Amino acid sequence: KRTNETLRTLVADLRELVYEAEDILVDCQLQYKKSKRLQEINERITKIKSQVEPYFEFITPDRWSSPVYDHTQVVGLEGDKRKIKEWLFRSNDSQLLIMAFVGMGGLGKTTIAQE
Amino acid sequence: DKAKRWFLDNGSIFLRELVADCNGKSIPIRSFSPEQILKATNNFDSSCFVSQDVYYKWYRGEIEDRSYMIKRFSEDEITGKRHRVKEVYNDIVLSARMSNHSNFLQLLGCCLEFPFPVLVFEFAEHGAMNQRGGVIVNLLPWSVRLKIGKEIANAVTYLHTAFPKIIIHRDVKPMHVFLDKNWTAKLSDLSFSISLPEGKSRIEAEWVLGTFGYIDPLYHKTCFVTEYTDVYSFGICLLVIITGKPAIMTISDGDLQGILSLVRELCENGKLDEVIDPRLMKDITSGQRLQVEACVVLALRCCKERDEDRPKMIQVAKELKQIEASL
Amino acid sequence: KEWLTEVNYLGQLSHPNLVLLVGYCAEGENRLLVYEFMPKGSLENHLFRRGAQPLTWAIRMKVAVGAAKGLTFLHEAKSQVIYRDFKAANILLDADFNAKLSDFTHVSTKVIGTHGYAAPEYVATGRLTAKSDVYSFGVVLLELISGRLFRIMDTKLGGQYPQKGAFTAANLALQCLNPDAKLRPKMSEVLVTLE
Amino acid sequence: AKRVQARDDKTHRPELLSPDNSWLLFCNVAFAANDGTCERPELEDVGKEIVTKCKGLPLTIKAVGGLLLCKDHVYHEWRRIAEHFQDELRGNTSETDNVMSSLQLSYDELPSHLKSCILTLSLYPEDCVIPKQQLVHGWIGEGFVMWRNGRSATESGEDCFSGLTNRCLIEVVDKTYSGTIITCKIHDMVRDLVIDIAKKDSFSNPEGLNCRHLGISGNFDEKQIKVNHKLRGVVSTTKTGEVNKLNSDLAKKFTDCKYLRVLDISKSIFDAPLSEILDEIASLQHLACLSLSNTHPLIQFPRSMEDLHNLQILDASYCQNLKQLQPCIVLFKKLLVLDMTNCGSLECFPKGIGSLVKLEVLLGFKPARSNNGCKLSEVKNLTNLRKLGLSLTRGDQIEEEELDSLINLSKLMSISINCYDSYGDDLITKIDALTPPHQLHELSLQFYPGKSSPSWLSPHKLPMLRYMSICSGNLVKMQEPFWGNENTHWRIEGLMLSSLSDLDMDWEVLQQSMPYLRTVTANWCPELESFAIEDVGFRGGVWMKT
Amino acid sequence: VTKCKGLPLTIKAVGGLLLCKDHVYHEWRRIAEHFQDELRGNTSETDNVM
Amino acid sequence: KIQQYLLGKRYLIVMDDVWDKNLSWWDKIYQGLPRGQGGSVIVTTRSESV
Ligand SMILES: Nc1ncnc2c1ncn2[C@H]1C[C@H](O)[C@@H](COP(=O)(O)OP(=O)(O)OP(=O)(O)O)O1
Repeated sequence: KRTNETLRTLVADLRELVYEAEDILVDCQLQYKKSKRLQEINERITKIKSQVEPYFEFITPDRWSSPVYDHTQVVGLEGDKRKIKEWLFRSNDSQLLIMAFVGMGGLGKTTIAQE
Repeated sequence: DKAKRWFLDNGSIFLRELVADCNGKSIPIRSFSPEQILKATNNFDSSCFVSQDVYYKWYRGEIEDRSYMIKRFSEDEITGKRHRVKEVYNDIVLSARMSNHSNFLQLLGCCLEFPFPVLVFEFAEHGAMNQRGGVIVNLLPWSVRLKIGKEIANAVTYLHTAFPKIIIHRDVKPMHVFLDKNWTAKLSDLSFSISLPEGKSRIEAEWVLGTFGYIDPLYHKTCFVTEYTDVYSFGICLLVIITGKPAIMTISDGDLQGILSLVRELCENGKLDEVIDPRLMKDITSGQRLQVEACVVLALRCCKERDEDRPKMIQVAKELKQIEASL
Repeated sequence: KEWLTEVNYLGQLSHPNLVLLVGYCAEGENRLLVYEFMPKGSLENHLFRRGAQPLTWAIRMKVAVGAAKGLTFLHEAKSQVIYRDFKAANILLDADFNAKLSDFTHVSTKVIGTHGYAAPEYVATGRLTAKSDVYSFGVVLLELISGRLFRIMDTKLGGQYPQKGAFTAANLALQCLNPDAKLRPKMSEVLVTLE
Repeated sequence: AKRVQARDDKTHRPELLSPDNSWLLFCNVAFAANDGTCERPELEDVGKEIVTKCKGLPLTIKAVGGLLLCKDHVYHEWRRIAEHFQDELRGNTSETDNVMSSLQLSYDELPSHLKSCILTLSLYPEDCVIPKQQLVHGWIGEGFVMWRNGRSATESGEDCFSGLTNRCLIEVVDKTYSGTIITCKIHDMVRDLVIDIAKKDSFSNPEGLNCRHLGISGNFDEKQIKVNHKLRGVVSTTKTGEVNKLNSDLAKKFTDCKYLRVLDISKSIFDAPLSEILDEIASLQHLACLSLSNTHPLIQFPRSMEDLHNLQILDASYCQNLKQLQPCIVLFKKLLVLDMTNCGSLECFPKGIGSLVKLEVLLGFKPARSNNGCKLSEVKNLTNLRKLGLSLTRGDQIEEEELDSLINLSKLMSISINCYDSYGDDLITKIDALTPPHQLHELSLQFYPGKSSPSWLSPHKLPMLRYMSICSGNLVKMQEPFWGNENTHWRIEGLMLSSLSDLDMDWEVLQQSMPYLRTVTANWCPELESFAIEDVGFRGGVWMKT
Repeated sequence: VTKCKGLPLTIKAVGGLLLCKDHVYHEWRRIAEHFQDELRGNTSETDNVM
Repeated sequence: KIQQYLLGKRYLIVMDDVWDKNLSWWDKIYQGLPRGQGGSVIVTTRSESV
């Protein structure tokens, strides 16, 4: 994580190189035309490495949550809140009651727990 | 030939609506040849025809080792309209989709080098039921006719209820009904059955159509479709089950016998004394007259002129079921 | 084939409450029947439009008497001509407020009677009659009464009384709208009992 | 949730917001100047249209209200945002609110094969409903799924699919009775995210030229969607009901690539038969999968298939005119899936079907007649398949001493028998000779012209059956070994009885024969009426016992 | 369990990877023939006997 | 903690030299401040965007 822009452009360029490299590589199984294709793609890879590298030689180089919220914007969750409260009132009926709030990102899970 | 053209458009037309109907998931349709249909229909000019209508003809036939029942069309009618050809495509696609339910007549394939398709179905030696009965060389007992009634009720409830879109086959007539060796009725010919959109059993239609007497006068004078616009016609069908008479009739009387009017005036005045099937007077009818008058009361009840007076077709099938379950 | 026949079918047209032989074409295609003009439109262009005209007194009753005269023209004088096409849009008007009628086995698509014009026996059988004609004329009379012994079926004049045409028209409609083929109207009594 | 093993009924899934509640939230965020009330009534249709573009996520609603709260309420830029919605939410006001970051942190924690699997889903329309099977054959097509330990193709890719659904990146449209998934869709913010990650490396351009693999939405007969030379895959993405009409010259362009591993043509109509359209598919070399399902002019697939030595998946289902399958498929010995379901006119196979051994799925087999096609005897060869579909038509389709052709199939999990076009009564006697393997997870008799049971359906003959469905047919009663309640019981957990008019069995007798049930879905069985379904007649219930 | 041969740690690892499973017979059979390969995958390196 | 220490007090708080980058922290703590008490925030800044 925490990557600069040169790394992003280099990654985006090496993916295109990977695709065309394993694209032409499959034609292994005259040798003249395939040998010059190998020459061109090897020399382009080496050239890109050589001219990217000094830019890396030049320079050298969270998410949290809490039970504090507002409870005025919280658009009605009284049914889910009710159901989860009647789940929590049955806590002693097991040995250790564990519950799960499963959903996609930004759907209400932390806020329904805070509620 | 030009027959390849008959391939390369018609099926393509065909394709873009069953993908519109079932999203392509359907029944194993068989593709036949021209010459087998010209052979099994005996070049379509014999007495192997079952029956007729405006746009199509029902024939018998025999391809190798299995006799079949072949439906074909009329060229001039469907080439003379340019806009009601979608009814033919609705007919083939819905007759594919309903083919898994038992009280419908299954579909066994399609050859389509012809005018537009030519269709094939499995064999049913009891022919199509006439305006009064069997068109065998001759006559059915009352239990058999009541079985026919309950299964036609089942098939129309399958049309109304089994899908998120209500398809109302408004032209229910005994002429569309075939019968097996075991006298199990099987509907067919869904060519005028329109498909409503979902959630809406009441949407104004496009034109009133179909079969004097069975027309449901409510829709004839309101011109919007509900499911009751089939149910009325169904009861008249049951009266053909009951009486053994044609629906539209005359006895040297001006071509005028509304048989619905006759049976209701023999209810309120004649007191149910002439609904006792002179085709089948020699039957036992000991306690069977009880279920007979229950059938006549029900057939009048679903033919009542207002919608709320009429039961839902599900309930019609259910009280039919309790009527035959009394014995 | 198609010419001397159609002239024989169309040559019998001499009646005042109808459309005469104004014109025709050379009709290599279907019917190019050319019959010129009707100035003020139909009943529905005055009854069922809120744009132009409120009610009057019984001049529409004279329109209905004149169209009932047209009925007695084509039913009595000519032995066999049946209209089959009763609509309020088929009833056309003049500046004189007079009716002139124009715009003329089992076949699937129904056209006749999208509303209550069609006879119940024509519903149940398809017999194509003068009984349907008098039932349709009765419900046209009902449309003239309606616009849609306490008979205030009007919504714009509560003074139906002084000519007593409302009671007579409603009772003749009670005679018209009976369901069988045995209590049926005849149109000359409808002529004399509405004047 | 399972790794903690919470419980099945202690999980909680919060739903997307109702439109009224979402409008309340958007007023409470954007119009915060007074009370969360809309202070001018001409911005209201614009706001409601933007809110319908949000589709129930609270987070996108609060982000849109955040970028509109820095705005002077002029109608024009509100309209602007109402047409350029996802572009501003991927600018994120130079990355402040950042919907895309919170979703992308659920993207980027994937195994890299699941990354390549989830990226191919950026190639679909707005809210189309995607079939699972086509995604799985696509993933096996490019080799996004690898395998060694026996779990070769279908279970491995299905494990990939279930891994994507477990990450809450994919929403399941509808199951079956047996719990298995057929259709799939994704949320639209996730769709934009995966497009933008494809808008990186040349996976999908989707405009212009540089594209590793392309998808065709509806009716490119008049657009000329452009195909360059790279094109590792071409799929056809149709929004559940319309047919992608294709020109003949574009199909001529489809044989002009060299590196095309995936090619499926699904909702299509061509201007010519597909034989001479695809005469030069020998020029395609490294091709893995062909799904030629539901295409009209395909009478006969082209002859030049012998220059296809890889060919891992061959699908041609639901094409009602596929007459003569070619013997050249017996050559290459390296397929995994052969799928002919409901292919009506079909003369029932080339001979050496039991030659090639690596295949796992064989649907719509049609065993041959007497001196014809191929019989069931060599199916005993195939010791790796696990899904098998039969479709029987008459008596000499099968033979008596081939009754041992299904005992030894060790890895087999499912049998579907399709006795639709059934004629001979002897077939009813000849089917009873067949026995499934004693391990069998799920079977489906869907037409079956018999009257009694098939006289092997007993807990004795197959102990480990869990799922079972009987569709339409002429069945009357179940025989005595079908109950078999001396010490044996079924442990069938789910049951389906679709359209059986004459079926007679009893409810508490089923429960004393089938102790471990969850659901029973019957919907057209007017004989029964003894069940706990709301009607066993004209509609269907499920009977979830608890 | 006889393939585990008495180590508690391999037993708990195999029970850990079977506890994420729906008790269908077929993959239990699968694990009963491909034992060490799954325990060197370690569900992408979670239980990690190795 | 800050919900407790500021509860029931008339609090003044001066956020000095606030910039227009990564400002989301504001409405992570804006719900941490009690309301209806007379509390006042003074933000001094170089932007009328913020
Ligand atoms: N019912 C609601 N009313 C108002 N705001 C809501 C509601 N549900 C969620 N929100 C807001 C709170 C946050 O600003 C935003 C994100 O929701 P939040 O609960 O934090 O995410 P989440 O828990 O669903 O997923 P994750 O924690 O993975 O991001 O949505």
